[PDB]
Formats: sequence, structure tokens, C-alpha cells
Amino acid sequence: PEDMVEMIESQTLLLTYLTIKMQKNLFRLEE
Amino acid sequence: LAWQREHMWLALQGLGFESGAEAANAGKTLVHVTFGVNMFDKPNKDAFYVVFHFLFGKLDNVRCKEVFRYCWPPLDKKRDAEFRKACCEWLKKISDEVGAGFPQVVASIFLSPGGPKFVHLLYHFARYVMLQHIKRDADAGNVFISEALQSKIQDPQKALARNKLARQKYLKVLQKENLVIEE
Amino acid sequence: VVTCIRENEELLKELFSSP
Amino acid sequence: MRECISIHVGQAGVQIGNACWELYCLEHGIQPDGQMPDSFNTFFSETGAGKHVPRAVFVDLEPTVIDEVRTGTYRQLFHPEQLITGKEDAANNYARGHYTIGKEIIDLVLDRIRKLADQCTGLQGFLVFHSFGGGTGSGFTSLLMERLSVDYGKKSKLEFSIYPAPQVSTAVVEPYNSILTTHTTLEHSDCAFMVDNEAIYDICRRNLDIERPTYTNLNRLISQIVSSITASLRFDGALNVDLTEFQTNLVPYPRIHFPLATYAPVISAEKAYHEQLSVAEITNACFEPANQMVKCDPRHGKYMACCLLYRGDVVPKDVNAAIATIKTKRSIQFVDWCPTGFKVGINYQPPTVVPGGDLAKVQRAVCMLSNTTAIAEAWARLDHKFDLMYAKRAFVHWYVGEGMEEGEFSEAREDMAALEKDYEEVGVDS
Amino acid sequence: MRECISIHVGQAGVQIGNACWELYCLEHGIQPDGQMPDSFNTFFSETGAGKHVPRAVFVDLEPTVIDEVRTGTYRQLFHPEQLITGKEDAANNYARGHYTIGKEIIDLVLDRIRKLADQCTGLQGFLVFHSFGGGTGSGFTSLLMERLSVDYGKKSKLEFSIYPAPQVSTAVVEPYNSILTTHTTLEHSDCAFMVDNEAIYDICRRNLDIERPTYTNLNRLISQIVSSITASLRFDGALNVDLTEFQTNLVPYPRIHFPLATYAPVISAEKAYHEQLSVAEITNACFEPANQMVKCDPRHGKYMACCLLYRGDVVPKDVNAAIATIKTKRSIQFVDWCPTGFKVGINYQPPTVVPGGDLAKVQRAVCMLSNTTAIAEAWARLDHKFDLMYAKRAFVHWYVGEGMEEGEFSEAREDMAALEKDYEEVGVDS
Amino acid sequence: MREIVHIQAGQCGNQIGAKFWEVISDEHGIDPTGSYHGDSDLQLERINVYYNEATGNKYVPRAILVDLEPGTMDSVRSGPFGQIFRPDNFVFGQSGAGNNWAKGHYTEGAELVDSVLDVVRKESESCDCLQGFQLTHSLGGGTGSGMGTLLISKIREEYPDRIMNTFSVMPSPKVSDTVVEPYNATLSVHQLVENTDETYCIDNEALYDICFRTLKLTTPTYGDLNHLVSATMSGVTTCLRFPGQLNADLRKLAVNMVPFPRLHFFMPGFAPLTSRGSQQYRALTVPELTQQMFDSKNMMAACDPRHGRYLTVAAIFRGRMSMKEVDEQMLNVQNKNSSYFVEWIPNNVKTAVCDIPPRGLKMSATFIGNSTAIQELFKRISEQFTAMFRRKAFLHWYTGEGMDEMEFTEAESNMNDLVSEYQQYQD
Ligand SMILES: Nc1nc2c(ncn2[C@@H]2O[C@H](COP(=O)(O)CP(=O)(O)OP(=O)(O)O)[C@@H](O)[C@H]2O)c(=O)[nH]1
Ligand SMILES: Nc1nc2c(ncn2[C@@H]2O[C@H](COP(=O)(O)OP(=O)(O)OP(=O)(O)O)[C@@H](O)[C@H]2O)c(=O)[nH]1
Ligand SMILES: Nc1nc2c(ncn2[C@@H]2O[C@H](COP(=O)(O)OP(=O)(O)OP(=O)(O)O)[C@@H](O)[C@H]2O)c(=O)[nH]1
Ligand SMILES: [Mg+2]
Ligand SMILES: [Mg+2]
Repeated sequence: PEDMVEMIESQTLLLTYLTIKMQKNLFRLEE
Repeated sequence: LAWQREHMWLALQGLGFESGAEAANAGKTLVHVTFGVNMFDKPNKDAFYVVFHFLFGKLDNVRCKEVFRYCWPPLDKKRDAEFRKACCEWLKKISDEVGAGFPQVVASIFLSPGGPKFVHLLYHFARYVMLQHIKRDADAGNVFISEALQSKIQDPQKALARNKLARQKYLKVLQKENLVIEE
Repeated sequence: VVTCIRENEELLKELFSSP
Repeated sequence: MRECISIHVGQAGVQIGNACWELYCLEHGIQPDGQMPDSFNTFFSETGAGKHVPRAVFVDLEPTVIDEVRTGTYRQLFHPEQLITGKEDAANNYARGHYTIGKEIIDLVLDRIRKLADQCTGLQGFLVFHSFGGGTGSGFTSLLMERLSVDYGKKSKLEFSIYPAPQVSTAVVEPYNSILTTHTTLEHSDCAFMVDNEAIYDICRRNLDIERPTYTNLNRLISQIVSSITASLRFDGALNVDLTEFQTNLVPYPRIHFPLATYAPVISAEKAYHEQLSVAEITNACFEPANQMVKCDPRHGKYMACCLLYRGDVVPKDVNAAIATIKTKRSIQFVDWCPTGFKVGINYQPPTVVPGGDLAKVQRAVCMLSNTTAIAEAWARLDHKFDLMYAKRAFVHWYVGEGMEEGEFSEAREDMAALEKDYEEVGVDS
Repeated sequence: MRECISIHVGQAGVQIGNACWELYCLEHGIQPDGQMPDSFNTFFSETGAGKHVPRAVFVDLEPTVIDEVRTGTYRQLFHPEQLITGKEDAANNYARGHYTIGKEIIDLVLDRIRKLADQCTGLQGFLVFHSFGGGTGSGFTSLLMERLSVDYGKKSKLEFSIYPAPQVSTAVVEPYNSILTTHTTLEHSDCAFMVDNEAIYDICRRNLDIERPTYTNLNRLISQIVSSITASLRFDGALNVDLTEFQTNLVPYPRIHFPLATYAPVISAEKAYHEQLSVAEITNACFEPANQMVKCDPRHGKYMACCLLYRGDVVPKDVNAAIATIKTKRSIQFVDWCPTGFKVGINYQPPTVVPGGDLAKVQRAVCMLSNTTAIAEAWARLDHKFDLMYAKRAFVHWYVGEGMEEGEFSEAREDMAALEKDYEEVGVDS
Repeated sequence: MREIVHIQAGQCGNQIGAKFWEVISDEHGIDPTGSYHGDSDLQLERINVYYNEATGNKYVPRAILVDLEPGTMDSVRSGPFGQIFRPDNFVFGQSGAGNNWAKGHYTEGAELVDSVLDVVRKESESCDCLQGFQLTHSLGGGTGSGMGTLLISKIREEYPDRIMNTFSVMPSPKVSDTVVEPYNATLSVHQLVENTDETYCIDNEALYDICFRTLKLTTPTYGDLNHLVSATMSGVTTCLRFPGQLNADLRKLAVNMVPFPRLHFFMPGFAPLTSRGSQQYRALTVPELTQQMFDSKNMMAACDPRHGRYLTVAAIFRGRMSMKEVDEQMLNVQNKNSSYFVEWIPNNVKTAVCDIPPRGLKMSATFIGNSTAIQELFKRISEQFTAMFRRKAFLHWYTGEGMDEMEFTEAESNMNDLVSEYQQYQD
């Protein structure tokens, strides 16, 4: 049903979120 | 939809939900207001204050300190109306900018924060704050990832594939973190 | 799909617990 | 000397006080216009040339019940500033009576009470009539009792309250209120006389043969109990019992001060001609489960300390006889760490009879106050009721909307739980 | 306040106006010379000393019909300025009344109507009475409604029309005009009560038992419908219906405003005795196929919304009961998207009876105004006749000579075909 | 002291308020000119809850009569007990709303509502300690429904901590008089959900049943219906106006009969209601009062209680009665009908008692029910609403007066949500 593709899109969302959050810090950390 | 109470809490931690400090801003104790997942199944107005203030602060800073200047922390009842009228109008604007992607905001949901109707508004609110930060912290060369996420796909195979790409990105980037902090 | 779901959420919660 | 100040809060307390003051006036020969054509000193103050003004204070956050008294037959008795009334009632809300509607009247009633105390030279203690299930009688009484405890301190605060019945109840949010006020009765009271209305209904319909009794009958009965309690200050007898020595004998540990009251003989004037109401007969009718003022089973627990207040034509020899018989009853069992478990006060003045009452004119009367563990059962049932409603957080928006917290709900429930457990523990033997 | 200005154009209109004004004058007690030996305020202005001048404006392109008025019994009623006339009629020509001759006299009647509208403080709207068959009543009425819609804007315009008969036609070019008039009645009118003469002939000869009736009987019936429409304005009753209420409940979509009007009971004097014309019977009569004022079968369509105007000795409960019975009938079927489809108005004043009239005296009357798709059939048949004559270009030169174009005929044809298609569509269920 | 300011709007509301003022004036002993002529002194004790006192010992009702057609103002002024009202309180328009909600709410009512707010500000500041408002209106029209809704919104904005009662009459599917009733009913319910404290849902069909079956009146009128409604209206506030053995004001009833904020829709009822012929065969006692009041054929709203569960019930008794009898009877009702009562609320019934019986009777009883079966009342409307809105029939009036389609969507969705809440708590 839709509830599982919503689960997938939500987890994709969380992956994208946390990844960008740690990227913006690591780019700062390496410089 | 149990995962709605689940992904919310995870997404709550996604914004960096620390039950201690966010309870400390309100000047109240934690033992009297439980946080976590099973916090909005019943009327729970204190957890409502806390999560709503954190969620409005994570998205905006200056205007948040403005519209919630004469309200927070709404400990009394004369100043409580200020909170309930400053938050409802904002949520109504947010829902009108997105439309069908949001539940219609009703002030009555704020008279008793609880039940599935409040959890629905809360999950869509969390989604909105996540997305409007994926709109700002993702690179100018990658802003499309935001709208690529607003594209409500309907087929499961492509959803599988998108998760697949994102999770390999997750593994590689967490591995590069180790490389950078150790080397 | 559920397997990727589980690996996902687990890595999420445990990496959140990193200081 | 030996004065006392009565505080009547809420509608229940105000009406119970109507009954009580009619009784004291008839007892002492004082007319409802004040004049009397000594002992009255324990309740009345002699104002100039023959005017005995009661040492009481009537309160309500609502104008109606006090207005009945201002326009009633006793208007010339109470002096106008004793009757304090608000504007809008607590409306069955602990939070309103305590936090929002309550804070506007508190200094006024406190100023009146202080002016009342500056007139008495041997103040014994306060008597606080109220009701657990109401809004004012719960919240405003909590507030008043806390403030009184701060100001006066070591004075003995005795409260007579209308505890909610198991099945018969008049309000819906009642359990909620009854729990929160417990958080006060543990700390800011010295002895709490809880009385249920359903038990007095059963008493009336069994003893006095009144099929349809109203609140006035029940209030007359409660008033009689109060009169029997304070007679030892107002009269002379063979064995007097003060309030301090009474509290010394009746309360074994600080937390345990919730005794049961029971009056006897309560019979109609008609079955009275056939009864031979000896000292033994009324002494024993006190120990029956059907003559209880609260719905509980004294058989279901063990007694800890009993006080027998005899009134009228009573000699000590037959009191000793009756107490020895009760000692030889196995259905009446006692704790073991109270080898002697009886205080006896004997008084000379028989119990007066109000015109238009249901009780007859009898020569001997007993008021027995018994600290038993069985009272725990009562609390138990009410707690259960709470945990139904609170499970849904029903009606809680009214409370939290009025300056409350949910933490206070949780704390009141935890407190009542610890009280029950302390009772169960003190009951057990060694 | 609540005034309405009734424009009577063309011969048919002027005669239906003679009837209507006879009725209103007799209704409010205003004598034919204007004197009355409030309610009249809707249809009369009170000028000077007990003199009432009707708020009507009689127009015609021919003087004789207005000259009979000016010489008749009501010469003292309409002050001369309102009976506007030209010199030559349109001779059953749309192009003459609309372009050729109407342009010379549109301004006169417009000045007069502006004078009338200025004197009223609560204008409700206009009641345009005309025929579709003639040159004035089609052409000049179209021109007049166009200018009135430009001038007055949102004022509601209710037109009462004489539509041609399926069988009995007194004119030959009639369909042509009756088609061109459509291009106006769609856009510039708000409600159009078309009425066919043949149906009133049949109603007369059957219900009233009038062997051969003339135009005076027909005009009497039409005036009765008009008075029943405006009764809720002039007098007071149980449930009241303005003009805007009428239009709101009766018109489902903009293009759909052609309701059928019907009346009950129209019996003789002799037949009225044996019948007990209660509310149920007249309400069932309004729904009968043979009592319509226009020739069509209401069984062949679906009702969209119907307004019942009850008048006289009418209580609400039996109105409700009769309506419930109408609902539980199978032949009266309703469209689905209108589950609640009955408007009810109840007025207290019974219907008056003109002397020398054909109707009897009744205590209850009903005017039913129904929107049913069945009316489409009417247009169909007439359209066919159009499609016949336009097949041969007959009588068209008379139009082209005076400034009309054949494109205008083709355009009216397309417009009426679109209107039929809209009715066929709105009929269908989901 | 706990003053109540009353507000009428529309023909229905105006006539019901007129009946209300007749009966209440009879209660306190006010004659048609305002001159007190009663016997007991109690009648003057709290006359001020409803009546201002003008000079010369006359009393004027604290009521605001509103409408959009002057005909109703003239009709009310000309009735009996009509000369009591202040002339400066008749706020009328000049056209009427035409059963159009958009006209009452946005176009004309919006222009008239300022005068009404001015009059209510004057009256409310005139009073010592206001306790709330009473809006008597109907939901089916344009003036009543939409105008009273705009008025309620503004009032709540100005006095947020007061009580807000409404004796709104709802449409009924059987006895319908307007084609566009579902639209107005839905659009008004949407706002009554948010801006009122307790809504007493009456229904004309139910009152017709009360009159036809119970009173056996051959031909009932609107007078008898309005009489029943006014009986309930005064029965609610007897305790405000008279003493008793267990008082209960309006905020007491609000705190007791409303478990959650949105569930404030009640159905009223009255007892005793007997015919004339059947009167001498009846024992006027407390058991008969309670048996009649808890019957389903006696409710003033066309919803069967047997289809849901009483979340809460309030009984206001009037007269010299025993409290043992009252309480035993309430417990009996609850125990015999244990299935019609929810389980997470013990003791669903609140009882109050006033010492003064109504005019002519020795005792009476008023009943207020917060029940889940009221959801039926809304489902009906919703169905009808959808059946029209799908095709967008009659929508162009509402649109041409400035509304939107998004507003109809929101109104439907909110009515559905209220229905879902009630059904959820029914279990
Ligand atoms: N129980 C009662 N119902 C009434 C009464 N009068 C009218 N009604 C019903 O109320 C419904 C419509 O009420 P209203 O006439 O007030 C509509 P309103 O005037 O407020 O708006 P507009 O008239 O369209 O401007 C309709 O069903 C009436 O039958 C009454 O006196 N009592
Ligand atoms: N024995 C007895 N019980 C009463 C009396 N009056 C009220 N009660 C009971 O006490 C409880 C209600 O207490 P109330 O006096 O009504 O509450 P309150 O003190 O007025 O607080 P408010 O709600 O603000 O009025 C119910 O059990 C009532 O039945 C009385 O006169 N005698
Ligand atoms: N029902 C009814 N129809 C009438 C009446 N008078 C004329 N008609 C009909 O109306 C149609 C003709 O319209 P007319 O009014 O005669 O034409 P006109 O308005 O004078 O315009 P011109 O032809 O230019 O004179 C025919 O059906 C006539 O029979 C009447 O009094 N009652
Ligand atoms: Mg002509
Ligand atoms: Mg109206």
C-alpha cells in the first residue's frame, strides 16, 4: 500500500537530512 | 499508522531533540512531562509546548523570537492565548502554502494536543521543517534533491532505488567522516 | 524493502548517538 | 477560655453549619436574635449588653447560600462581616477554587479569622466543615488550610468533611477533586472526620424510619456528632476529654488521623418507648457495621484506638462493664500493639433535641470515634474511579486550563497510594 | 419599502396588466378612482391626499390598447404619464420593435421608469409582462430589458411571458420572434415564467367548466399567479418568501431559470361545495400533469426544485405531511443532486375574488413554481417549426429589410440549441 | 452578579426568544409593562440576572434583538410582553439575507454586525459581573445561521473567558422547508465547533413528535414548539435565579458535561409533559419525572440515544424533593441501562436541585445529554451536503457573494472530523 512507499520516502528523507548535516560540518572540519 | 508516531520521533531526533535542554528552556521539570514516542496519544499540553517551540525554533530564528516574544514560556493563561494564536496562524499559513500536502490546521487541535489528529499534524509539520532545511543546507548544486523529494512517486521499485542510492551515500559519507577525524 | 528499512533506521539511531 | 473557631467553607459546610449553629443556640438558651434570657463561651462572644455572636466564619465563593442565611431566621445572630461571599463559584474545579477564583477572597477571610482569634484567650483549635467532592470545598479549603497552618502553626485543626459515596454521587468530576485535596489533609490537618452521605441515608431509613430524607436531616445528624465532641469543653461531667488529650489518645502515628464517627442511639420517637436504651445497648450499637457514618466494614480491618463520649445519665461502673463485654467479642478485633484501646469521657448534660427533628428525647448518648484500618477500603474505591477517568485524561483540560499542572495529578495519586500502603502496614502485627 | 415596478409591454402585456391591476386595486380596498375609504405600499404610491398611483408603466407601440385604459373605468388610476405609447405598431416584427421603432421610444419609457425607481426606497425588482409572439412584446421588450440590465445592474428582473402554443398559433412569423427573444431571456432575465394559452384554455374548460372562454379569463388566472407570488411581500404570514429567497431556492445554475407555474384549486362556484379542498388535495393538484399552465408532460422530466406558496388557512404540519406524501410518490421523480427540494411559504391572507369572475371563493390556495427539465420539450417543438421556415428563407426578407441579418437568426438558433443541450445535461444523474 | 445577556437573530430565533421572555417574565413576576407584581420576595432577589432596572421600578430585559428584515422587529414589538424591550436594542437591516449564508456572513451581516457589537458592548459593560451570552438562532437560513456565526466569532474575540450558550435549531431531513439548507447548516456547524462553549441542538421534527405523541395536540403550531424550547431555556438557569439544595450555574454544567473541548453538543429534554385528558391519571413524583426524562421519545433532538452512549447527562430538578430519592433514582437509571453509558466515566449523571417549581406545577425536571448518537444528526447533513456539492448546485449564489469553494471543502472536512471524534469515543 501507500504506507510502505511513504516509509521509504521518509527514510530517504532522513538519510538525505543527516548526510547533508554531517557534510556541512566535515567540510568545515577539514579546512 | 504506527510509523507516523515512529518516524516523527526519529525525525524529532533528526532535528536534534534533546529532552533535557528543550525542557530546560521552559523552566519546568522533566519528571512531570514525559517525552519520546508515546507522548501525544492522550491530551499532553506540556509536551505540546516543548515540541512546538523546538520545531518553530529549528526552522526560523529571528521571526520565531519575535512572534513568540510575549508568549514563551506560556506558563500562565493570559499569555497562553498568545502562544495559541501565534502558532495557529503560522501553521495555517504553512498549510496554505503547501495545500493538499498538509492537514488543514484547526485551532481546536490545540485545545487538546493528543489523539491521531494531533499526531498527523505533528508528522506533517516535522516533514515540512526537514524539507525546508533540505532546501537550505543541501548544496546549490543539489537543491533539486529537495524537489526530487517533493515529487510524490507512486511506484515501489523507484522508491527502493532511491533509498538504495541514499543509503550507499550514507555509508560512504560516514566512512569519510572517520577518515577525516582520524587521519 | 524491509531489510533496507531496518539497516537504515538502525544506522540512523546509532549514528545519532555518536558524540 | 477554651474557645474554638469554626470555618464553614462551600455550600455543604455552610448548610452543615446552619444545622450546627441552630443546635448550639438551642443548647445554650440563646435566641436567634442573639439575646439570652459560663459555658456558651466556647462558641459565642458576649457583645456588650446581651448579644452572643458566634465564633464562626461562613465562606463561599458564591452568593446564594450565604444569602439564605442573611435573609433567614438567624440574620440577627451572625455579624455581617463573618459571612464572606464571593462572586462566581469554583464551578466544581479544584484549580478555580485554589488558584484563580480562590486567591481573591483569601486575605479577606484571613483578616476576619485573625480578628476572631484576637478575641479568644484560650483558643483550642479550628473546626473546618467542608466537602471533598466540591470545587470550593476542596480547593479553597486546601488554600485556607495551608495558610492557617503557616500563620498559627501548633493549633489543632480538625476537619469534618463529606467524603464521596461509592455508588451515589452527584457530580462527574468528583473523583478528581477528592484526590487533590488529600495532598492537604495529610499535612495540614490534625484529625479528619470523613462522613459519607449514603451511610447517613441508610442510617435514616433503617433507624428513624424516614423514607425520603433530605440534606437537612443529614446535617442535623452531623451537627449532633459535633456537639457531642465539644460538650467536654461546654459542660461539666465525671470524665472530661479535651481536644489535645483526645488527639493524644486517638492518633498513634502522625500520618494516621482519619477516624470514623458514629452516634447512638438514633431511633424514632416511636420505637423509643419500647427500647430500654441502657449504656450497654448503645455502647454496642456503636460497634455495629450498620450504624456507621461512612460506608465501610469494621470487620474488614483491625481497630487501633477508640474514644467513647458518653453524654447524659451515665455512671462509670456500667461503662466498665460494657467495655469489658466488647473486649470479649471476637468479631471486634484489635491490633496487638494497643493492649488498652479505649478512652472514656463521661458528661452530665444529656443531648438536646431540636424542634422538628426526627430523633427522640433520650437520656444517654454515645459518640464513638474509632481509628480503624478498614477506612483504607474507602480510599481504595475512589482511587480506582480516578484511574478510569485519568486514563483518558478526561476533563483535565478544565484543570490545566486554570493554572494547574498534570504533575499535580500524578503527585496526588502517588500520595494517596502511599497513604493506603502506610495504613495496610500499620495494621499488620508482629 | 419593498416596492416592485411592473412594466407592461405590448398588447398581451397591457391586457394582463388590466387584469392584474383590477385585482390589486380590489385587494387593498383602493377604489377605481384611486381612493381608499401599509401593504399597498408595494404596488401603489400614496400621492397627496389619499390618492394612490400604481407603480406600473404601461407601454405599447400602438395606442388603442392604452387608449382603452385611458378611457376605461381606471382612467383615474394611472396618472397619464405612465401610459406611454407610439404611433405605429411593429406588425409582428422583431426587427421593428427592437431596432426600427423601439429606438424612438426606448428613451421615453426609460425616463419614466427612472422617475418611478427614484420614488421608491426599497426597490425589489421589475416584473416585465409581455408576449413572445408579437413585435412589441418581443422586440421592444428585448431592447427594454437590455437597457434596464445596463442601467440598474443587480436588480432582479422577473418576466412573465406568453409563449406560443404547440397547436394553436394565431401568428405565422411567431416562431421567428419567439426564437430571437430567447437571446435576451437567457442573459438579461432572472426568472422566466412562460405560459401557454392552450393550457389555460384546457384548464378553463375542464376545471372551471367554461365552455368557450375568452382572454379575460386567461388574464384573470395569470393575475392570480402574480398576486400569489407577491403576497409574501404585501401581507404577513407564517413563513415568508421574498423575491431573492425565491430565486435562490429555485435556480440551480445561472442558465436554468425557466420554472413552470401552476395554481390550485381553480374550481367552479358550483363544484366547490362537494369538494373539501384541504391542503393535501390542492398540493396533489399542483403536481398533476393536466393542471400546468404550459403544455408539457412533467412525467417526462425530473424536478430540480419547487416552491410552494400556500395562502390562507394553512398550518405548517399538514403542509409537511402533504409534502412527505409527494415525496413517497414514484411518478414525481426528482433529480438526485437535490435531495431537499421543496421551498415552503405560508401567507395568512386568503385569495380574493373579483366580481364577475370565474373562480370561486376558497379558503386555501397554492401557487407552485417548479424547475423541471420537462420544459425543454416546449422549446423543442417550437424550434422545429423554426427549422422548417428557415429551411425556405420565408418571411426573412421582412426582417432583412429593416436592419436584421440572417446571421442573427443563425445565432439565435445556436443559442437555443445550446440551451436545450444544457437542460438535457443538467437532467442526467451521476 | 452572574448576569446573562441574551441575543436573538432571525425569525426563528426572534420568536423563540419572545416566548422565552414571556415565560421568564411570568417566573419573576414581571407584568407586560415591566412592573413587578409578584407575591414572594425571592422573585426580586436575582431579577437582575436578566432584567436591568430602569427608573421608577420598571425592569427591562437585557436582550439584543437582531435581524435583517424589519418585519420581525415589528412583529416582536407588537406581540404581548413586547413593550418590555428597550427600543435601542432592535438592530435590523433593510433587505433580508435570502437564505444565503454568504450574504449573512460576508456582505450585509458584515456591515450590520458593528451596530450589534456596539449594543452588546453597552449592555455588557452595564452589567456588574457578566457570566456569559445566550444566542438563540436557527442554522438553516442566512440571517440566523451566518449572522449569528459572525456575531459569535466577534464576541469570543472580545470576551474570551465567558460562557457561550447557543439554542440553535438544526435542520431535519423529513421536515425541510428550504432547498439550500445543507449548505448553511454545514457552514455554520463548522464555526460552532470552535467558537462556542455548549450548543443545545434542537430540531423542529423532534418538537413536532413531542407535540403529536406526548401532548396529543391535534394541530400544533410554532407557538407550542417555542413554548417547549423556552421551558428548557429557563430550566437551565433556574439555579442562577433561585436557591436550592444543590446549586449549579452554567460553568458547572460546562465543566461536568464536557470531557473534551470539541464535545459540547447536547440534546435537551423536559418533564413532565402530559396531555390534558391524561393528567388526572398521573402521579407527579420523582420516579415518574426521571422515567419520562430518560425516555428516547421525549428528546428535543431527532437522534435516538439508543444508538450511542451517554458520555454525560445532567438533570436539573425543581421543587421540594428528597435527595435520597433523586440519588437512588439516578443510580437506578445508570444500573438498569449500563450499556447506554460509557465505562471510563463512573457516575455519568450530574444532578442539581432548585427550590422553586415552574409556574403552575409542583415539581419539574430538565435534562441535558452529551451523547455520541448526536453524530447521526451531523451525518445526515453531511450526506445531503455532499449530494449537492458534488454537482455544485446553487453554488453560484454563495460564490457571487464573495465566498470560495475551498471554504465549502474546509467546512465539510471539519464536520467529518467532529463526527469521527464522537464515533471514536463511542467505541
Ligand atoms: N421551532 C421553530 N422553528 C421555526 C420557527 N420559525 C421558523 N422556524 C424554522 O427555522 C427555519 C428557518 O429559520 P429562519 O426563518 O430564522 C431563517 P433566517 O430568517 O434566520 O435567515 P433569512 O430569513 O433567510 O434572512 C425554518 O425551518 C423554519 O420553519 C419557530 O418559530 N420555531
Ligand atoms: N451531607 C451534606 N452533603 C452536601 C450538602 N450540600 C452539598 N453536599 C454534597 O457535597 C458535594 C457537593 O459539594 P458542594 O457544596 O456542592 O461544593 P462547593 O463547596 O459549593 O464548591 P462549588 O462547586 O464551587 O460550589 C455533593 O456530595 C453534594 O451532594 C449538605 O448540605 N449536606
Ligand atoms: N394569455 C393571453 N395571450 C394574449 C393576450 N393578448 C394577446 N395575446 C397573445 O399574445 C400573442 C400575441 O402577442 P401580442 O401582444 O398580440 O403582440 P404585441 O405585443 O402587440 O406586438 P405587435 O405585434 O407589434 O403589436 C398571441 O398569442 C396573442 O393571442 C391576453 O390577453 N392573454
Ligand atoms: Mg400591438
Ligand atoms: Mg427571515
